[PDB]
Amino acid sequence: VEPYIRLFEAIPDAETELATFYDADLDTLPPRMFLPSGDLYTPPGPVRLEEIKRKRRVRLVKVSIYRFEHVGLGLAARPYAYAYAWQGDNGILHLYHAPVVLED
Amino acid sequence: GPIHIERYEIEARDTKLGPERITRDIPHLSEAALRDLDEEGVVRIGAEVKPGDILVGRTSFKGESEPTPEERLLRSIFGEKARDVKDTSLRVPPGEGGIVVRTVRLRRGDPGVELKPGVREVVRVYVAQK
Repeated sequence: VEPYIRLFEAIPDAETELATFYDADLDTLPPRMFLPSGDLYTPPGPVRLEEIKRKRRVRLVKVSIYRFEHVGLGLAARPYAYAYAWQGDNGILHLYHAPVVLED
Repeated sequence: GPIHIERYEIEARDTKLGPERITRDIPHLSEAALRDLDEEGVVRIGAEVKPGDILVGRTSFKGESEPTPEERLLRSIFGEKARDVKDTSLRVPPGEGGIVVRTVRLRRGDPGVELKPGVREVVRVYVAQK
């Protein structure tokens, strides 16, 4: 986490209005996500975001990546991966690294 | 030896497809490509820019026949927020470049500001050429 706070806070600041960010959820379509190379990352399900820091027009988030499964208890959204990212005012997620896939 | 200072300019305007916007939040760009941009998407003073590098980030909505069929369905189903913007940024032209020495940004509706009809905002970047 800390090196990602470092990268994020190094974004140069500017006097502007605060943006309202897109709080994506299990209920909503995940926004487009991109790896640090610029490649599109396609999640296997929806995401949830946890804000860590914010500036005016960008924020730092922890992105939790879910997948749906039909286990014993019926349909479940279950954690699949995570990545730190910055999000901008179009709601787009810019990943700092390829998502870490969570072991069962 | 006189120093050569170029004036680069980009406007974000209202459009039938929806507003263009100056921003850092641009799809399909690597971290490196976004490295020298402030949080508004405007390149930072003191930066070295080379041909193809971004001076001012901009996104626009896509034309009608651009999205895939599945992407047309998603819009109809989930609403107008389910639309993909595209990268329409101001880039350094071939054969040019240097050091950013000044930026200017103006917004429609600010006190004293008068922009062309349709223009929501305008940004200028000054680069001392090398």
